[PDB]
Amino acid sequence: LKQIIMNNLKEYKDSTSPGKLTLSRNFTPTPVPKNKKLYQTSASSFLDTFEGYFDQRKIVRTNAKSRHTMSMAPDVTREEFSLVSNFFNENFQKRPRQKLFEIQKKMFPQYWFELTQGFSLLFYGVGSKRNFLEEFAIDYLSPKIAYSQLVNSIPCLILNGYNPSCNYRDVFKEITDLLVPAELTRSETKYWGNHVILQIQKMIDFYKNQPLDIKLILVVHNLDGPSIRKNTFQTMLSFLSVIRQIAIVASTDHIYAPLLWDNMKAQNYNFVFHDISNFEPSTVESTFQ
Amino acid sequence: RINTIKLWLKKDVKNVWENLVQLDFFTEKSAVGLRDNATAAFYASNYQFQGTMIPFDLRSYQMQIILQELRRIIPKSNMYYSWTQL
Amino acid sequence: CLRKRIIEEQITDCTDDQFQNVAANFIHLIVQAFHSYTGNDIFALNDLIDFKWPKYVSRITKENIFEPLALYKSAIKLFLSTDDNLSQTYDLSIISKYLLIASYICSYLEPRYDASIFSRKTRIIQGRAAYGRRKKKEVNPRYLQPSLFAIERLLAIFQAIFPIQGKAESGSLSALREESLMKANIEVFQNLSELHTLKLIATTMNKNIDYLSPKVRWKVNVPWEIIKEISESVHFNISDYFSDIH
Amino acid sequence: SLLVKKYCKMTTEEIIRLCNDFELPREVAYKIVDEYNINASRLVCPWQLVCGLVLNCTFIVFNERRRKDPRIDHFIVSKMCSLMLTSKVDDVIECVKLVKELIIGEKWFRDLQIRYDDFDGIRYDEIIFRKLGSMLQTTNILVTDDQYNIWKKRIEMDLA
Amino acid sequence: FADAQRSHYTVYPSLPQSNKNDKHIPFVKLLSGKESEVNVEKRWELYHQLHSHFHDQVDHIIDNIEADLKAEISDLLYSETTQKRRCFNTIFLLGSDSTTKIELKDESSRYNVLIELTPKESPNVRMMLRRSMYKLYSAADAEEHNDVSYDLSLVENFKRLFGKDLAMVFNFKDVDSINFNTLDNFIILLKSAFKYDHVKISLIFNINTNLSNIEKNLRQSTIRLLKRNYHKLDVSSNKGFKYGNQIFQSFLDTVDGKLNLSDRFVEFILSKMANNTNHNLQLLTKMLDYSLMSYFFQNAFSVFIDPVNVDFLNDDYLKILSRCPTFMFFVEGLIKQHAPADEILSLLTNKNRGLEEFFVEFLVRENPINGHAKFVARFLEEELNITNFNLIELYHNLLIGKLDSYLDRWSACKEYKDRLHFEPIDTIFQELFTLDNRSGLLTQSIFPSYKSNIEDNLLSWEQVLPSLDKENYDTLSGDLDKIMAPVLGQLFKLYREANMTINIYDFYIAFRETLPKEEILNFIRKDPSNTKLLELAETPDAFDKVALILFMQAIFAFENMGLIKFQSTKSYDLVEKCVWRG
Repeated sequence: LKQIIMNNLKEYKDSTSPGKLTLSRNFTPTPVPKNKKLYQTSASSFLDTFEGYFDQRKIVRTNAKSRHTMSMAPDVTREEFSLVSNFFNENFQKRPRQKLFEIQKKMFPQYWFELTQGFSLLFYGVGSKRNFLEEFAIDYLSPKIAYSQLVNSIPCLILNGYNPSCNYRDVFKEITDLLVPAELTRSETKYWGNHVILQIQKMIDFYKNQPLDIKLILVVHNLDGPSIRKNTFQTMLSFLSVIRQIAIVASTDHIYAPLLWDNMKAQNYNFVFHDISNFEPSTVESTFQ
Repeated sequence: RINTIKLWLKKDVKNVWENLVQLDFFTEKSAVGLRDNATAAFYASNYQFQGTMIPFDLRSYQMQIILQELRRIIPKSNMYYSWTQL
Repeated sequence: CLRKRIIEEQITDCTDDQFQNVAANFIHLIVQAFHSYTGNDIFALNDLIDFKWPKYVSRITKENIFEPLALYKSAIKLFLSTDDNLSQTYDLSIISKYLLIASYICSYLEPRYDASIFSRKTRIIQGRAAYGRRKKKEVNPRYLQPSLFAIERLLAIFQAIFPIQGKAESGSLSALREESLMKANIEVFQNLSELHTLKLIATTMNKNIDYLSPKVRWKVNVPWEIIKEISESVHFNISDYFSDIH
Repeated sequence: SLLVKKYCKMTTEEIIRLCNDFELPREVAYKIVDEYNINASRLVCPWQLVCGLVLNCTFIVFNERRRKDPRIDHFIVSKMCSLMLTSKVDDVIECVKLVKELIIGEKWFRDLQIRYDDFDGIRYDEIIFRKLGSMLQTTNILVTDDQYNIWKKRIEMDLA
Repeated sequence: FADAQRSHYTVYPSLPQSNKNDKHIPFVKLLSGKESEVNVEKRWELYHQLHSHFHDQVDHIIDNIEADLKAEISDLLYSETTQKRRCFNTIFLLGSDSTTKIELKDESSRYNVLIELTPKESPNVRMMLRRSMYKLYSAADAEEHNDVSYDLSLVENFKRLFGKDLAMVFNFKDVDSINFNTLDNFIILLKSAFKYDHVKISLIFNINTNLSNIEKNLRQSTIRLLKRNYHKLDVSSNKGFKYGNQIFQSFLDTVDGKLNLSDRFVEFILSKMANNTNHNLQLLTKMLDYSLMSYFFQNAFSVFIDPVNVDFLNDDYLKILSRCPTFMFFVEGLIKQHAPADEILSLLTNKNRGLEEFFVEFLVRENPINGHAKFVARFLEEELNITNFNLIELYHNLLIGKLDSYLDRWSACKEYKDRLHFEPIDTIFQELFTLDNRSGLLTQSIFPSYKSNIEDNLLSWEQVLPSLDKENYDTLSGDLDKIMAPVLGQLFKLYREANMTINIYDFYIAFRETLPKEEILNFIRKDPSNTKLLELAETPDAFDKVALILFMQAIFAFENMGLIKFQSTKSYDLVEKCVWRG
């Protein structure tokens, strides 16, 4: 209606008289508040902008230094601290959390459909992100894919990255135990060349023309955990996810996590940035720090 | 103060700066030249230097001879003699 | 090349004596020009001769051999400028070009002497700005080893200096929700991560490097010329920020 | 204009009048007055804050009629551009967005938001699926069935 | 052990008996069940067929450009005749994403083995020297059937060991991320084997930034000889649009005459095309696949592009397609054009036969815009003979109507720009067969504003909070959620409004003054579960201590999110901020 509708707007623009537009039909006008008393006449300028940063970042006086400490307040054993924290986490927002969790369910078909084409999956946002994937994977993916492939359910392992002892050689050992790939000759391990990387480079070519199906899924939690965020492990997973037979569902929590990866890694690792925020307490994660 | 004089650009000084440093007139601030034994020479090639990684022209250097030494050493009849005293 | 030019010119007036004489005087010119450059070395002179001989031979002629001073005047250009390396300088994206521009500023400018020139908002609530640099500096920190900084500084300054995009129309709703200013997307993160492997942004040199840490300081490894070449090519101007202090 | 003027003064009934020219309720006017008398100490021009407050009250309470008639947007903006005697309006746009930034996190503002269900002009139950990453999100390029049912009558009588 | 205490451990999944359901595919019955499972099967099969069909050209083109670059590199790497015989051929891949593999021609009377070095295996000189020697020996030994140490003597002793001369090719994989003094030492060492008159070698730098960027980072001693004989290549996945245009045109042809694109989508893709030059086609194909996935997930009319299913044109589909606004425009235009109303009653829903007849009549159309783009590309390639030109840009200009203004950039087709100007006007039923990101999902799942979207929720916490009012009593927090904001939002607000440095005790009390006392105590009363908590709450300062509890756990959580760099070790009594909103 491009040519006519503009004429309609132009003609109808000049018609209505500004005076007689009654915004509300049945309103009673605002009177004068009686008392003057109730109207008692009791930091920086910018809060969220680079000028806000500038304003908040300036100099302060030393004698204006309130040298106060938490010992100027009760300090009691951590047992009841955790008790009350868990009480609040189990009784303060339980009903809304359950309802929003149920609302966040109908996207499982979308998740599975995307996984079908071989796209590695993302999960960022606020709150614990463990009580979502552990029930997503087991209760949706393996049975549905097992039935669609036509047999046994597709097996899976879990990778707790937040572990300060999370290494990669044991992970590759488990990969060898489960998938059972072929070993390497002596003419390719070039002068102490790392075994796992070359083995995976052989495996990707071995699977380059195998039936386009699924055989296993590996899950990760807190990908940016202390001993898991290291370049070796990250490179291993980034070269890993070219497999069609397997794909990864990933959880993330850090604000600057997105700078940890390289453009090549993103090209080979192909997350799809789904946002899922829940405002959860992460009680069980409060065990390492 | 006044056959003419020509100054040489940064590109021209680039080539000759290494000729200076390779003739044992300058050094690096926290330098250590030649390790005595095998283990030290081995660790030398394993761990690299800030001077190695930072660019050419901003690594801290050091001097061998001092102004007054050069002043009493050089032939004082040079046109640059008037410019050998701080 | 001798025989090449002797028949490219097609002049039947020559002899080995005169060939040797012309080569001898050309070498006399070479040494008289570049002795100050090197002095008493042979290897570099031979390399330079191999590089620049053909251009001189391409200019010699009958009149130039009869009177070699004009021949030297016609080939004086290589003597005056070696220029022995190799319009454009890059085939990169725009944010890669424009963000490296910011970093040079964020390590050669004082953190406090920038709020005067790097602000464009109109004040609303009460507050005073600073007086800037009351005292001129006489060292021109171009000559100095650069400083350290956190990345949020780069974010802020890049947001400030970013070219204009998100064209508006001043309509009833055009600018009501456009928010015409680049924000912290993912592409800048990725192209910045690329730069470290490009070794143009330098961090504290570390085996077992960790891009993610509260305590990491950052820096750059580029001279003034690297940054200058970008400015006029992209039609950006920052020389005025540095040309006034010293 | 009304914003270039510096260090102006105001009273209860002046801004009550300015808010009552729209016929808005009294609770909103009282809330604006409380905001003013609490945070009118570090000001430069109270016209900006009061104008922003009343405009963002109108947009939140009048979402229904604005939705059913996209003409209102221009009429309201013209009325509040003529009442403050200005021809330029980007300053009014700032007077809206800055107050939105400032007043973004107060519980009474929360109560107003849940009451009049604007949440940026779109419903909660739709925006959650709009932003969560689904394709079932109901972008209403199509039209509702009752619209067609009531439109049929217009051409039912086309013979005349 | 508890479940998640360990790391990299495994758990086996169990299975139910079976479901005997052919509906074991993600696609779902749209229209509140007014779809048919047979139609779902049709959509599934058609999507897979078309996806594989397009992937056929995906593989063809990815192999084609790879073969093109292999042929070019081999052409420019061999037969480059030197005359001094004391210099090696150096090649420069200006900006190549350095992970492709190159071939090696035999050229009998010469044995050839490639050399590849990575930063990991290049800490010092001798190590990578041994790598190269081991490679050369183990490659040239088995090919013809005693041991010699790994050194530069072996290469010059190759003749009197194997009988054949050798030519080497070197490929520094990641040229930029290696130690430059080690590189200089290595090159100086290798220039010491040009005194045997029986060997040739060649070096290739797979550069990523530029030549002038690093040619002065390394000492000019090495650079002098490197100016002798070089080669330069412009390297990228999107070279001259020679294949991006092909991908766009093949995608147009595979689904030609069924779908079109708006100006917004085309401009969005044009903008994101130049944000990463090295990888440009992979991402556009990725997001196009995502777009088709979403389209075939959400469009119930996917089954009406194959003519076979025209027989299943149902009444519900007729109803929903009748609501098309451009169809409404057509109806009203005809109403105004003709006072009599016989054809509209003949064709309109009042008799659905005419409606479906019209549906097929305007479905068989060609959507001439796509064909116009196709033969406009044909015109360009046949008369202007241009390959350095996007087709997506021309699509955008045609959609805008500025196609004449954009071809004016070239100005060689001016004598025919008028006839080639496709008057861009909307088509009927444009809303169900087209694609554009008015939904606001592509930027939400491909290029999100990460911390912007994070902080939006952190600050609002109503875009996700269930806004419910009736079921309060059953929930323990029924009387509390309505009146209290959650910890995180209030902490974020105070944290942002605070200054650069923030104390702990005064800041905690400032936060604490935003809490209710009797109401939170009532919330605690509601739960008789924790007797320890009952005894804790029986005292007044219990409110202060629970506020401290939540404060502590919340700030602990914030710490690992990157918001704070906990300052003043040995004191732990004040902090600093690093993350800003917006």
